[PDB]
Amino acid sequence: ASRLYTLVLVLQPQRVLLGMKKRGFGAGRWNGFGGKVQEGETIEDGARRELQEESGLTVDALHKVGQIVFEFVGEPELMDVHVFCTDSIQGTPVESDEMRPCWFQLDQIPFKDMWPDDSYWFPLLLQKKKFHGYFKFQGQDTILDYTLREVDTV
Amino acid sequence: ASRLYTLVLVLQPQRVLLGMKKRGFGAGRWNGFGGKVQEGETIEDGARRELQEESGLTVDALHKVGQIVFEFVGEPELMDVHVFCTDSIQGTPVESDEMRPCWFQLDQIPFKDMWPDDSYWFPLLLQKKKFHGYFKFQGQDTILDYTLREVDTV
Ligand SMILES: C[C@H](Oc1cc(-c2cnn(C3CCNCC3)c2)cnc1N)c1c(Cl)ccc(F)c1Cl
Ligand SMILES: C[C@H](Oc1cc(-c2cnn(C3CCNCC3)c2)cnc1N)c1c(Cl)ccc(F)c1Cl
Ligand SMILES: [Cl-]
Ligand SMILES: [Cl-]
Repeated sequence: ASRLYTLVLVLQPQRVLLGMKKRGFGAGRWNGFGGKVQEGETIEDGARRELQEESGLTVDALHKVGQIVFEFVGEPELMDVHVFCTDSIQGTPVESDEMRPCWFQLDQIPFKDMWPDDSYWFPLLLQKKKFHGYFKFQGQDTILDYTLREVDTV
Repeated sequence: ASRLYTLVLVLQPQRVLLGMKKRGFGAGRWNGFGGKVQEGETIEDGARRELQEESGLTVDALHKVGQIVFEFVGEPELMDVHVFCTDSIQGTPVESDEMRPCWFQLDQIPFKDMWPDDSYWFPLLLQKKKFHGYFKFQGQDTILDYTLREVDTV
């Protein structure tokens, strides 16, 4: 009962790219780039595709950095989120009707306007750690319970 | 907002001692031996004392093997349980009005008539692993959420 999603962080030595969702769901928050994985498509290919669609950037190799499972109380489907990082990109970030990308210096990451789980796992990503997490949500703003640990193998 | 408790498992190569609580709280289940720690008493001394009180056995050195925190929904105080093991004891187990001790072969540990958290951490103890756990209970029979991991240092 899990649906695959990807999440991509463009993390460079002094800054990280995030996107402000402008409409529909998740509007108002900063987040990484990603989406659903297609039938017959690899998870990594889906991650590369969604990075382009949402940010305008072209990535070659993506690196696996985490897996997070989200449970939403009252919803049957779990989200199985495969998290990736890259430092090398081509192109410059594109603002669209859906998404407004911006670079953040690492000390200015806007945690108060990001999903609450990011406060837990993003700091691991910044120190080049890999992780497995599980977050149980009630609505969009409340973590009821979670687990998180560093791993050697994603 | 945590209260200290001890829990002692007499674990020998082929068998483990458990006690059937005969009355009051916990009646009807098999469990290890322990209780509250006194003012001015070390946690280990409290563990040794309670092993004698509840089982009739004298232990010298106890070995630290785990820490488990219990939360009961609707109750303010958490239980901070310090878990110990020993293989060497003196005396023979004593049945009292409060407790009926019995030896169990390791393949016959009565998990269905033990507290539900034991199904998670007891197998770690059997393989000489050390652990930190947290269990959130609703009533006596339902684990709502938990975390458990092996540790090098209790
Ligand atoms: C990028 C975003 O990240 C998060 C979303 C959420 C989240 C919270 N609520 N939702 C709802 C749950 C009800 N179904 C629609 C998404 C999604 C929590 N933490 C995140 N890091 C996201 C979204 Cl919108 C949708 C699927 C995802 F896998 C992710 Cl990572
Ligand atoms: C030996 C027993 O072990 C467990 C008790 C419980 C438990 C479940 N409910 N309770 C109630 C909670 C309400 N306050 C009285 C104890 C205790 C769960 N798992 C255990 N392994 C126990 C008891 Cl009765 C009391 C305090 C403890 F620290 C332990 Cl380990
Ligand atoms: Cl995100
Ligand atoms: Cl027990």
